[PDB]
Amino acid sequence: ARIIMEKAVKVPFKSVNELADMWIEWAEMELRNKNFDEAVRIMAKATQAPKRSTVDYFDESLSPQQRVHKSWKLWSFYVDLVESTSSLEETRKIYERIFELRIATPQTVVNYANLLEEHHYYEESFKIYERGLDLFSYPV
Amino acid sequence: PVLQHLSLRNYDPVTRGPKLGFEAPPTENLNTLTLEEKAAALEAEARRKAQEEQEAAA
Amino acid sequence: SQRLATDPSQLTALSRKHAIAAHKLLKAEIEDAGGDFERKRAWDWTVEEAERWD
Repeated sequence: ARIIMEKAVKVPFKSVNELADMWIEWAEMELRNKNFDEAVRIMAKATQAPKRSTVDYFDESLSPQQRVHKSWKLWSFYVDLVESTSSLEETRKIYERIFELRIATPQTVVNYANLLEEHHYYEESFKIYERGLDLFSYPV
Repeated sequence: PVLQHLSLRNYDPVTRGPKLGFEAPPTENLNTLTLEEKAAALEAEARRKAQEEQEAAA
Repeated sequence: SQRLATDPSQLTALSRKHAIAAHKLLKAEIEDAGGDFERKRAWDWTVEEAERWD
């Protein structure tokens, strides 16, 4: 099953959402196999790119594996997996990595503020609110 | 087991996708009055006070 | 016989027209309910779309 999942991940499908769903299914199978750390490692390896990756996911010129770091569904699944498995430091690192790709919506900023407030942090919630205000000024 | 280690704050467990604020805004989850909730009862209270003052003057 | 008489381009055009009609119906339902549809879209945009629209 792992070999088939790796072969499907190495298959350049047309839709990047299909590859994200395959990675999420592999992570769910690993989590059901008591390998949540391995699932988080596989999710991090799927969403692996440089520090300044700017490839557009909507551009139909690159492969779906290359245009997979800007997947909001895979990033949300990785954040949900790491929220109940790791501490607040890894959650902050995942939030910083999501903000580096500029794929975080206002709902993502609200979730980051709620996660900061749940960890007895009010200045960090104000910082996340300032980040949400600065990233999108007028309407959003 | 899959739906046991997730925060369920931004990912929909039924639709298997990201949550959207068009149908489930986060402002309904607040325990206090937001800015949309505020500045509406104060105007109603001011209007009621003005109506009471007008009735007392009449 | 029904599938061979319907080209994939025609199916894609019909799907796009249905999506446009569904978006128009959702906008009409949001406007008839007294809510602002632009804010409902504005809840969940990404950053890059926000600089693009600005």
